[PDB]
Amino acid sequence: SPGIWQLDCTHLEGKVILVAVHVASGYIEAEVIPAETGQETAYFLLKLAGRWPVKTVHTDNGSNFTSTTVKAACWWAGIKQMNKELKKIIGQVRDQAEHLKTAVQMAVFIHNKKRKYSAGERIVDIIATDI
Amino acid sequence: SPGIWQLDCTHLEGKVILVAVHVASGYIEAEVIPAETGQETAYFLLKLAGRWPVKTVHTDNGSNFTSTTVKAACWWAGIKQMNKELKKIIGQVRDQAEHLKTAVQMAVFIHNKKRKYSAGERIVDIIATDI
Ligand SMILES: Cc1ccc(C2CC2)c(-c2ccc3c(c2)CCCO3)c1[C@H](OC(C)(C)C)C(=O)O
Ligand SMILES: Cc1ccc(C2CC2)c(-c2ccc3c(c2)CCCO3)c1[C@H](OC(C)(C)C)C(=O)O
Ligand SMILES: [Mg+2]
Ligand SMILES: [Mg+2]
Repeated sequence: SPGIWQLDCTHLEGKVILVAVHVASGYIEAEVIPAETGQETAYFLLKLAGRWPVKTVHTDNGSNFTSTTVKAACWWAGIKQMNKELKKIIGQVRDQAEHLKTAVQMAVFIHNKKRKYSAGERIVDIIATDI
Repeated sequence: SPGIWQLDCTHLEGKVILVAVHVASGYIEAEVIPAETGQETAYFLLKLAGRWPVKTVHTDNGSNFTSTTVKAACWWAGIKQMNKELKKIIGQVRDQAEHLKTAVQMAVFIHNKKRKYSAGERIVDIIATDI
């Protein structure tokens, strides 16, 4: 279903990478955050929900979503309730950039543009077809 | 044309808001940054280019794009070279959030979802039709 996203954090070089996957397409958005806090998750959810029609979010660590701030973001935005493949690409490009966050965005770019159509093409088509 | 984006910064409460507009659709993405630096622009461009097929970027301040770092981001990602309407929405929601960045993302959400189809629906349809 086109409104379903998966959200998890993974750890690399002492930092935290927030990873959202549009399950139907494999399309990813990621951000490096200082550490795993409800406030960072909430803010990320608000950002994500303004870009895509986010209906439901799943996670592999349900305690991620217990904070008052996360609950508020989901309430306002109308939301109801690959780490290895992305880490692979990050490793392939890591030497080309100083900052981990730079390498993360290169890896998201490479993943979303890779033809199996690409994840970036699939999400756009899935969402348009739903309209 | 579906690959064209506009990128500018605007100022509010002593902070800097980076605003990207998909010109064909009116769809917006925004981020609050500390101040206007080439590095922040470069990083934003890398993020944007992994989400959408960004072909060309325009700006109203051409000196925005002179830094070595911006040029590198455009090179790697294959890129070649409303402030009032968004400030209006930010003012309408500003009291509901502590942080300006939170109010900015609420305003992006409201803008992209507003039916004139919405900007969010238009960009997804324009991009899918181009495929
Ligand atoms: C810190 C820094 C300094 C200089 C550059 C470019 C040669 C000028 C880049 C950079 C700029 C763009 C770029 C890549 C690297 C690698 C390929 C993708 O595009 C970065 C970069 O940090 C940001 C925050 C992005 C400026 C990094 O972490 O090394
Ligand atoms: C700093 C802070 C504290 C508490 C909350 C929620 C009641 C718990 C929110 C919040 C959380 C979600 C939310 C809105 C506000 C307003 C409507 C949209 O959704 C924020 C918030 O900061 C972030 C970084 C987002 C946590 C802010 O700037 O006030
Ligand atoms: Mg997690
Ligand atoms: Mg500007």
